[PDB]
Amino acid sequence: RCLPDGNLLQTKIHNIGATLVGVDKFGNKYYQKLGDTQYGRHRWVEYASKDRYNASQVPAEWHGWLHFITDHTGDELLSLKPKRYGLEHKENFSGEGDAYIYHSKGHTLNPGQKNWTRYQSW
Amino acid sequence: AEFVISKVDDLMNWARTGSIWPMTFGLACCAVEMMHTGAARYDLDRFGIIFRPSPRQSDCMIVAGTLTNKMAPALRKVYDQMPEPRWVISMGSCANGGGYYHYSYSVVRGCDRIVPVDIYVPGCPPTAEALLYGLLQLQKKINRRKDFLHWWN
Amino acid sequence: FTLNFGPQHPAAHGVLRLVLEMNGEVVERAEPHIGLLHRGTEKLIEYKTYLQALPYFDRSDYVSMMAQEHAYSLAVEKLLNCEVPLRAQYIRVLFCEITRILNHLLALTTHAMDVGALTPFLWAFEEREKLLEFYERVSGARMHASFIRPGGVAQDLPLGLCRDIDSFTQQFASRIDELEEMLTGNRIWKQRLVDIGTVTAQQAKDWGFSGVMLRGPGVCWDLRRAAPYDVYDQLDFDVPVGTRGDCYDRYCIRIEEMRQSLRIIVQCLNQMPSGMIKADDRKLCPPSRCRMKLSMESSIHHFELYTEGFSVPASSTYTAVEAPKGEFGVFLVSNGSNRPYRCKIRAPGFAHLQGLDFMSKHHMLADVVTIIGTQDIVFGEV
Amino acid sequence: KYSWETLPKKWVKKMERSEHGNRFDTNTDYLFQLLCFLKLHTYTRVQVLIDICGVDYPSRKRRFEVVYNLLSTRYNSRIRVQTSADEVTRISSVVSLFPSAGWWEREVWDMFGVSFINHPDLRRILTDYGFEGHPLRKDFPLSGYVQVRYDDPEKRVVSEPIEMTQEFRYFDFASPWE
Amino acid sequence: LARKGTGGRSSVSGIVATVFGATGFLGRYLVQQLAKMGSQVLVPFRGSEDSPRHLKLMGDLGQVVPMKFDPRDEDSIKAVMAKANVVINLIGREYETRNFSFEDANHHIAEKLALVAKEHGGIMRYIQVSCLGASVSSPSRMLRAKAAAEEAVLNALPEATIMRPATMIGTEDRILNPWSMFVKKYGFLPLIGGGTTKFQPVYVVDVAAAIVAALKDDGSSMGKTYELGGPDVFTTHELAEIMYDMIREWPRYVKLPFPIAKAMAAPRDFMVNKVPFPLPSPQIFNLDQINALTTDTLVSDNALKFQDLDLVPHKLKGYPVEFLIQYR
Amino acid sequence: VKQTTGIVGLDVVPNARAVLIDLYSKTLKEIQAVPEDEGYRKAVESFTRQRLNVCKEEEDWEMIEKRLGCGQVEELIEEARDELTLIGKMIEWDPWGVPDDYECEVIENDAPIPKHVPQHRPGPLPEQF
Amino acid sequence: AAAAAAAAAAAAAAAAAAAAAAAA
Amino acid sequence: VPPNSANLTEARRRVFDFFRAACRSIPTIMDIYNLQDVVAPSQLRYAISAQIRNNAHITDPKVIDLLIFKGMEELTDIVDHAKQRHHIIGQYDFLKNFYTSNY
Amino acid sequence: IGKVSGIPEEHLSRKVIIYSPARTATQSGSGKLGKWKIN
Amino acid sequence: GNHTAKWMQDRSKKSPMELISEVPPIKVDGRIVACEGDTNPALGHPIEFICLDLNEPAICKYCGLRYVQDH
Amino acid sequence: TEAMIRNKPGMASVKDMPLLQDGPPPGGFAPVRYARRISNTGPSAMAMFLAVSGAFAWGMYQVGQGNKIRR
Amino acid sequence: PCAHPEYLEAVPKATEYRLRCPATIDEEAIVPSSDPETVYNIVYHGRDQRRNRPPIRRYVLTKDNVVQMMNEKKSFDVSDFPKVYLTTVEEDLDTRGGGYE
Amino acid sequence: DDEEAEQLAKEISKDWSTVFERSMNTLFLTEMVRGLSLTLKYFFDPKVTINYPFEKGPLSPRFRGEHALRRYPTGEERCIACKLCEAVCPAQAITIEAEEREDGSRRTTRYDIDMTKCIYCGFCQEACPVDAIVEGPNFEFATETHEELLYDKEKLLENGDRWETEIAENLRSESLY
Ligand SMILES: CCCCCCCCCCCCCCCCCC(=O)O[C@@H](COC(=O)CCCCCCCCCCCCCCC)COP(=O)(O)OCCN
Ligand SMILES: NC(=O)C1=CN([C@@H]2O[C@H](COP(=O)(O)OP(=O)(O)OC[C@H]3O[C@@H](n4cnc5c(N)ncnc54)[C@H](OP(=O)(O)O)[C@@H]3O)[C@@H](O)[C@H]2O)C=CC1
Ligand code: SF4
Ligand code: SF4
Ligand code: SF4
Ligand SMILES: [Zn+2]
Repeated sequence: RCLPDGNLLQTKIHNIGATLVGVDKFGNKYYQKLGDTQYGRHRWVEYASKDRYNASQVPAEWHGWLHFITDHTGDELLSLKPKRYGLEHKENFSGEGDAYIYHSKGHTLNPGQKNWTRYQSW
Repeated sequence: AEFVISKVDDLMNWARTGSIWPMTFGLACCAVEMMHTGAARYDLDRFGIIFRPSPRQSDCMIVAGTLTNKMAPALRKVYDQMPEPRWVISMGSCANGGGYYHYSYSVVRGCDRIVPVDIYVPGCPPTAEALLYGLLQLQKKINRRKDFLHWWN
Repeated sequence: FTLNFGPQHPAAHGVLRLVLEMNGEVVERAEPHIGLLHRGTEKLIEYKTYLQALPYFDRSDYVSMMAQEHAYSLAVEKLLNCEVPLRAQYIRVLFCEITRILNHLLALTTHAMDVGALTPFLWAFEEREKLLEFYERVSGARMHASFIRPGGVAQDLPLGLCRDIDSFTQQFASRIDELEEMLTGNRIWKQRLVDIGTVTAQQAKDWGFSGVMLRGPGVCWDLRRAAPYDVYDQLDFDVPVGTRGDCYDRYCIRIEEMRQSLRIIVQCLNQMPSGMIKADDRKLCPPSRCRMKLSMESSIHHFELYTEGFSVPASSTYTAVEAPKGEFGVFLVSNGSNRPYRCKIRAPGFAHLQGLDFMSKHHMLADVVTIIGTQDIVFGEV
Repeated sequence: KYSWETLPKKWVKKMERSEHGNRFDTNTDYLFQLLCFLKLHTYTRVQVLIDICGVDYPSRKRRFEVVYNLLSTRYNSRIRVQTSADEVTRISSVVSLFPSAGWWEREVWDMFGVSFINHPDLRRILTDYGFEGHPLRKDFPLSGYVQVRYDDPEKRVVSEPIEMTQEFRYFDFASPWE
Repeated sequence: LARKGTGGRSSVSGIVATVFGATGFLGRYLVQQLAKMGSQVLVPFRGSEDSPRHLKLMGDLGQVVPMKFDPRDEDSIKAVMAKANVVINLIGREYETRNFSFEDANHHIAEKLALVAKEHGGIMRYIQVSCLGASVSSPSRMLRAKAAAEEAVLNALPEATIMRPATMIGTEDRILNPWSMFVKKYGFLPLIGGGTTKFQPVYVVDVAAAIVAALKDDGSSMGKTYELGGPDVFTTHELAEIMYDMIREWPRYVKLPFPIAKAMAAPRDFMVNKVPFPLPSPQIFNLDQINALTTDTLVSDNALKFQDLDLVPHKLKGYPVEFLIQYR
Repeated sequence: VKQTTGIVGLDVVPNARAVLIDLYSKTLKEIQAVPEDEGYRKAVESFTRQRLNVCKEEEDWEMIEKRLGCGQVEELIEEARDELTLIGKMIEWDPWGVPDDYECEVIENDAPIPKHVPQHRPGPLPEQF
Repeated sequence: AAAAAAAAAAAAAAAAAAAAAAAA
Repeated sequence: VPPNSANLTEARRRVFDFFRAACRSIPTIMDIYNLQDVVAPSQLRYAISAQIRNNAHITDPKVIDLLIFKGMEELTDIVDHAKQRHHIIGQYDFLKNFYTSNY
Repeated sequence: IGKVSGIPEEHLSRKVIIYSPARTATQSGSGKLGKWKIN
Repeated sequence: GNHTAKWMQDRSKKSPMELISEVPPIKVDGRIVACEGDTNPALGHPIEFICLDLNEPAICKYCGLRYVQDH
Repeated sequence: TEAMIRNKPGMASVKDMPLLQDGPPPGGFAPVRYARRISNTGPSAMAMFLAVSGAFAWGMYQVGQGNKIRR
Repeated sequence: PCAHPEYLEAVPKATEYRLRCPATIDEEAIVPSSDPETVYNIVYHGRDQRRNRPPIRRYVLTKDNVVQMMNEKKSFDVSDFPKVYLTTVEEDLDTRGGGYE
Repeated sequence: DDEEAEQLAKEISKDWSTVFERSMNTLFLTEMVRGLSLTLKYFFDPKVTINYPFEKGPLSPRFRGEHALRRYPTGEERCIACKLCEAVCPAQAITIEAEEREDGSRRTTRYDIDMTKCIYCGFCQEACPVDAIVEGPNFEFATETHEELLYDKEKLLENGDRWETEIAENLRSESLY
């Protein structure tokens, strides 16, 4: 706890009756409080980064279960993530310095700024 | 030491990130999605965001919908009368970039042509949570300000 | 005395830029300024195929999305002669009517928030965020569900959508009652609305109102009873028609039209035939993913329907449905090619917002936002 | 159709259709006179100008085709009187009959350029204020001529310079064999 | 340069500039010229990321790339000038700040950017911007520093253009905007030295148009210290006469002898002493700006003027001063 | 006895039959000024004669409506007065007759339209009562 | 001002459907 | 306004009418947009006349009608504060091309 | 009708080519011929 | 590769060309194969029938998978 | 195709294809209310006036007795 | 004492609603594409709708034809007139079904 | 007429113990206290709100969010460069350039979706023959700068490999439609 400075207190006021369904690699604890009441508020995630958290830290294995699109906890879709090309999440580093943010291939901030001139000069 | 400066920046940023009232230039549907992001389910009054109806006192300006070439001067005139610690959020494809109407003669190719933008909520009809996450990214942009440390150079 | 009455509350009426020529507090003329939301829709559609043209329609009226896709689809089936199944018609109405509810839930309580009642807005928007759990579930996007395609409808309902629409319709009479108990009885409401923007029927006809502003005045004219364009000739529902024409009749209609739309939803649910979802004519309806991959002749059509298009034959028709705003009709001249040719979009709000000039004459300046309320003026269509 | 028997033959001058909504492609001179008929008539009572659709055929000689739609709330029928007026032919305005025609004709003049006779307040409704050019024509390029608008040292002002953008990619989907 | 376009705002001009002083009053016009004639601009900012936000527009999607850099730390200046062929230098101060002294902000930086551009062989044109009359033995320590900056940018890097703009007028300037908001001391304008100063202001748009014109020029304008003077050689009092024409106010000047001013600006000159508090940027009364105000050397001599750039400056009446209307 | 027309603005007229007789006699008298061999005059004469006849025969407004199945007598008066306006207008800018060239191209496209498309259905016949 | 004031009196609420309730 | 231009004479008459209108309206133009100091009335009259003369070779009457209509539109949007002022101040050999582009 | 058309001056001195697009050599089908286009 | 050096600047994750050139060719029985996609004929590419008359493996154009006769 | 996408092992014929899609359960849904059921079971016109008048009749007597005690 | 006649008891908070989350395939839908009679009988020109239409018959009327028609139209007897769309208003509170649809 | 309409609409409620009923409703707010009572019932009822970052709104496998170029289980980008999505795109966001790679099988040298110039209508997901381009349910990719929002040629749309675990699930559950 010790955060009376966030809405994280609203999540920690949840979890009082909720059951913990799995926890992904990053530490985000995925909770479920069904049966009681208030559909739409019976699946959430405790981000395990009580500060500096934001959305999109929820990996794709769980981002289904947590938006109610599926009923497969990330401990069940982890047997379906492709091993050959599977890639870990990236938290959406939007703005947090260059080389973390994404860059196109001509942005002059991207190492290896490609030239698009279709004609090959002499 | 510098620690006092670090904490006074943390405090200023906590203020400007807690109470960030946007002048919601709700043009078009992304204003209907913004109204859903102001509605009961995804509260914006929870995060402090209070939709101001006037440009005079507003920390932000969530331009949404198709910025028309005729509503470009009005958007600029509204942006020029916000108090200096202001930010702009582009919500929807039509507001952030050219969008469905990139090649329309009457549509500016993204408000990035009129006002300087700080967070582009992506998705042409952004989910109400997506605009909410765009605002939770504007909150990060505040938390990376440290204006006092820069005033001390 | 000229006053540049702009958008009082932004994010509700976005680009409203009236220029009121007042007389003290009495308005002498209201001159609306259009074009602030004039995206090049009636030009951009001439440049794209009949499939690429459909997403503009959900973006024409932003509070009642699928009604315009349903008005466009019925204008590229009027030409194509593309007979759609019974299930496509029933889904198409169950969503045109869910859209009537999605619009009246907004255009009532956004109006009721301009008048001043703050809570009906948020209750109706919880209801709308329940109906967008249907839009978003059946197509994908909560608002712009490019779902009512020309032939039939994009793709079948998920296997749990009628149960959820039922579990919503059971609890929706109560929400209308609350929106009604909070606004209909109030003396601060009636006072703010009775004898406001009264439109004699000759005026609602002259100015081509043709909506909930043509049934306020008492003209019994609903293009679901006049020109039944779907199962509407099978579905039972009573069109509420006002007797005075004041903005308090149009509100009472929009709050009854939100119950008859509930009747139509419950009927479309209780009688939805298990048939094909799109027209069997695979040269107007892209074949399913399963078929185009397995069948070579389906793959060719999936290629020439997602690149070339229909090439609907040469004609010119005005297909008008009863969108929530009013008679939304899309006059679709069609050169033989795969791209439309001057897909003109008659959109109510271009004819209604004309009415603001005579509706709000001699009304007080604070009424000029109530008029804009009951006209359901959404500037995407204007 | 009853409307064609009573109507003076000269008024339905050029054309007449019989499906997809019936139309009386008339002449521009007999238009508001033809719109006077079909309204204020006992057996043809339209009273409702639904729409005024400018349509531009560049390959014609009378380029535009001002398609007046008309609903008849009484007899439950819809007639589409049309016209044909090129870029410099002022066409009769029917704002005097159906006052809804005001904004529709402002839009027809704005988009196309078919000025309307004795139409009070015939002023560009949709396009920008300083807009030169008529968009919904055919020869008007999609991206517009000078229609980019950006902020600049002329502070608080968005200029209107010549336009430059990612080139609109026109795809030649149209296949032979129609 | 390798220009592939027609006008700008999507064209290319082969000028991937790094306008070192872009987040400043001169910088916003120069960046707009360079990025409206369609060329990349690598605007480097010093502190708050809100500094170059007004420059993310006026350039089309990466034509203006604001970058972070520390003025005293190299290996970051080299990173800002990594992909660049033009390097303009607008980094200058009119007031000493407790952290950066006059030399460490006017001379010891311009020399540093000059050296780290020399090392990064490929900077075709390096423009160096310093005030007019910034010659050694000038009273104002700002002009002595700005003269040493010219001498060190030419030595350490020859064929490097040097604009010499005189006090630049325009919106958000440091010459007229302090006088107004001091006319808001009830029309009381304290023209110092009695308005005997003779200085040639210039519309900042035209200083920018000259800074870009030495880029679009040929091999010439290299190592040739221009003097972007402007028209209508004025006097401080006479220039103030034109302000009161725009802002509706009645001329109510006073004369201040130079000792009185230098005593009134004796505070805010303990900048190096008052460590635990930064002073509020002396706007009108600046002991160094006053030392410059004394001698009217701010006049264009027979050195290169706008005429040697096919360019003629705008006047100082009408639009090039119409930013004062916002004070009426 | 009629309380009110549901339509707003169309005020209930007590003397419906009398003003209807007046208007239809005026119409029959004024239509004489158009050439006889014009479809407009045959139509006006025929329906004005039918409505004037049924208005003279029946007495109550309700029976006028019931036999003459054309809505309400207030809307009927609106129609008759608008018809008088049209006949007094048609006298001016006389469009009667056909000029020699008279090129009128009747165009018929018979493509069937799908049933589930807005098709203006006829509506109830005058057996509504 | 002689402008027509909005008289908040009217006829009592009676839901007025169309005649097609039972048999069109 | 009906196109009474059944001949170049009526069209020219209404051209002179529009010219007199614009000239007699120049006062408000100079007032609302503040050109009474940058531009002289002689110069604004010069510009209006150079406009009406630049398009004087129009043997078509209806084209002149439409030109006068566009001009009245421009004026009415300049008289009122519909358009701004920084354009009104602006509204008022082969080798040197070859060196710039290929077009 | 060039001046009333609002087209800017610099785009009415343009030099066009009024061709008729030949048949796409790849496909032997004449369903796109006879449609003259300004170029 | 060089084509893959135009869109991928990572150069640490194996290039898709190698990811498909390192999967072994699939033995089969007849002279024609299906390669409907991954496994589910509705989640793979349109079915592409490949000929195995040659001795070398015949790649599936859409998926890169390789098939050999296995006589 | 369309007989290889909807298999239903057996079926001997192109009809009797699976055809399992969403719809109302057998027997439809429950009868959904749409009318306005606003219960007017509150205090009547009287009982509200007589509670107010009764409170005035007794409570003002109590104000009087309290004024007597205070005096 | 309010809008709660044992009918608002249908409350908005559902708590058991979308019990089967959408992307969970408990039942695999089928969504028929084509009618069974049109699977192995793919003759199209009979089923065609785009192109299976009568051609446009645009024939000219000259003055002779229309004067012939005007002389042929002897009288406008009833049933040569367009029928009126008769629609009257009628007050009804909740009688359709009893408020239950 | 409005004068007589008023006289009659006030002579309808003109019988004692009905004038009293209406007087009491005006004298003591009755309709308004039914507004306050409903408002109170909602003041005490549970709140339909969602503390967003920790729990998010319900979606569906058909939800259209961040576009992702899928891959075949064995690497090999699924995107053969047919350009059908570049053709079907209403906003023309996708720019595809194709080159026969050295392996010989066609692939896109440039597959850049411009998300800002993109309407998220899912036409690309439908048009693509092999399901190469799909919309991942991400929808949370608000970017500080516009240039990042233009999704590069097959490199950032190649981040769908992270979202494949959810995209493969949504496709396995939607393919029945
Ligand atoms: C049942 C208990 C009611 C308690 C209500 C508490 C509400 C408090 C919070 C505020 C409520 C909302 C405020 C609304 C403001 C507008 C109120 C208003 O003015 O309403 C009407 C007037 O209402 C009032 O003035 C209410 C004040 C009540 C005071 C006492 C009334 C008579 C008391 C009789 C006493 C009987 C016994 C005395 C002798 C024995 C105005 O008339 P109209 O235009 O609405 O309609 C008729 C037009 N001619
Ligand atoms: N203003 C005038 O009237 C005149 C000015 N000039 C010269 O023109 C140039 C630009 O003028 P203007 O823009 O108005 O000047 P400013 O004083 O407004 O500063 C402009 C730029 O200089 C940067 N800068 C200044 N000092 C430092 C420092 N120590 N470290 C890093 N960056 C620094 C500023 O960064 P930041 O914004 O972060 O502080 C800003 O980007 C200067 O060389 C100036 O002396 C010429 C004639 C007179
Ligand atoms: S970007 Fe899309 S959702 Fe947003 S306003 Fe434009 S069309 Fe509407
Ligand atoms: S959803 Fe796909 S096809 Fe549609 S605009 Fe976006 S990228 Fe293009
Ligand atoms: S994403 Fe699909 S449509 Fe686009 S090139 Fe790849 S396979 Fe073709
Ligand atoms: Zn394969």
